[PDB]
Amino acid sequence: LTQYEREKALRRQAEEKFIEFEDALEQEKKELQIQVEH
Amino acid sequence: TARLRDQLGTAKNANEMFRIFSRFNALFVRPHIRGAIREYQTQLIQRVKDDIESLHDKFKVQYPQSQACKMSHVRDLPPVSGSIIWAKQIDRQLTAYMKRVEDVLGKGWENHVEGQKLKQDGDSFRMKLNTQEIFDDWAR
Amino acid sequence: KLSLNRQFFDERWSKHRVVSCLDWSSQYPELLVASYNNNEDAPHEPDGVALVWNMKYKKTTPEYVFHCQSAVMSATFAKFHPNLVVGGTYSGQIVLWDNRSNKRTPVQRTPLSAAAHTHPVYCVNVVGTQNAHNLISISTDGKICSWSLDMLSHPQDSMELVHKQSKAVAVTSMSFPVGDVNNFVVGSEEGSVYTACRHGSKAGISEMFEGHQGPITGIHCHAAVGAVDFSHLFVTSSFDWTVKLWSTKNNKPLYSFEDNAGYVYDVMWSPTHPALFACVDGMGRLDLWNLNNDTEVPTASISVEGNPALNRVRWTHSGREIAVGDSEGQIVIYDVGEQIAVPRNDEWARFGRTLAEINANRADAEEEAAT
Repeated sequence: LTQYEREKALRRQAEEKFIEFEDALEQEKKELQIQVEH
Repeated sequence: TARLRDQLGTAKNANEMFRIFSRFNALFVRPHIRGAIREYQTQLIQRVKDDIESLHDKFKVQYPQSQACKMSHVRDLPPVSGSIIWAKQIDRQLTAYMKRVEDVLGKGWENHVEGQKLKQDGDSFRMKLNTQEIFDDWAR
Repeated sequence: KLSLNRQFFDERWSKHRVVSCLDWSSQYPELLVASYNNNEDAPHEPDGVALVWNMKYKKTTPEYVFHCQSAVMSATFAKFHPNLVVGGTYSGQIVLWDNRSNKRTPVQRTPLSAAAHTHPVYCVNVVGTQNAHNLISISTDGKICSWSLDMLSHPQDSMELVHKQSKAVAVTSMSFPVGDVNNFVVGSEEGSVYTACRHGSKAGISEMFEGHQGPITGIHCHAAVGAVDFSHLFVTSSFDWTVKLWSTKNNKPLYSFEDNAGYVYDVMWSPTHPALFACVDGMGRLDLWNLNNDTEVPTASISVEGNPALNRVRWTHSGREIAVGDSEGQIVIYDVGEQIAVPRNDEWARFGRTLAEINANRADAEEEAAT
């Protein structure tokens, strides 16, 4: 029970770090794209 | 904390200091209060260790050589039941001293610097203080 | 001037071992603890050795001998416990030695669980007051745990240090400002120096400093306190042949010391002189930098015999004799001259003027280069 609970929690910790990294570096690559376009 | 640091100015003997330490035990969950009392805990551990060693020397003699067997026989206690009684009251005093050291060191006392040896020796002593085998031999 | 004072070496223990940490006791200024790494030539000997030397007596034998199962990477004295030696090892255990015991085996050790350190521990410290103190240790995975000096089974406060996108800072060394328990600084092995705060609403890495191009091998905050506060000052050592001087306000290095033509390992401020620190190198040259004297050459330099790799350097609390280890265990005690150690009454104001001039010339260095 506790092993499954810990494993679910550390899957969640994988699943918002993905989101934060994703939108942060997507915004940075988008600003890089528009600055190289102009 | 200053209301608790007048302990030596109030308690002249370790028994009333034991009592006031037991009464005010729940204030020691705070880490600052736990860190404030350190020079009393070492003396209290040494006193408890002296009592544990004294009870070890009490158990050093056996029940036939003890005066307790004579005093139980003069009070109409059969010797098997007198031995069971004697070992159980020794175990009760051991549990009372374990309660005392749990009170003095607060929670988590079994994992402490001084509480580890105390807990291990209390466990090893309570293993030798059981009364099942003598009861089984009497029943047989 | 730089002159030899004492040589410390033990034949049975400190042969073919590298000094890993050095510290003088706060209560006993004549006692120096010496960590050692594993000797690969002698697999049957203990891996970690923690000898304690005495300065007062004239004997050559170590006063106390302690050893551990694994290799000891960092070992300090306990600040408010006079009988204890706290060490951190290669395996992530925090061993707690004692002198009154009859055994050199440590009397207390942390478990190797996820609730404690698992990666190697390269820094330990005792901070706090007499009535309230804790043991602070940071391993190389960035985990920091707050221990009490008795409860060595599980930490009270544990947190994981991340800076951006939850990446792991690989902490190599840690310094603390004087009189400060909450705020402190760390130095990664990826080249980035960070400051941090222990407890509060914001706990973890606060700011960021880019600076160096190599792993931080040592970092110390300012120690001497006088008329002008300098608690926001620290220096760093790195593998990239530079010592850089910093502050907690500016995000840029205030100065660079490229004068060494080799690697550079430690640096720590003088506890008495407000403008003095000592640094070592890979060729055994020990340098001292007085900023009020000159900001481009070492004020005094000496080299030990045989030229080994000088690993660690530690100042005494009096600020007069300094200690330094090497790759052969040949601990050399160097006593500096009183002309360099003892400061004048206006040395804090002179250092403040020197810092103002350095800030002015550094801020003026780049705008005319850009324009």
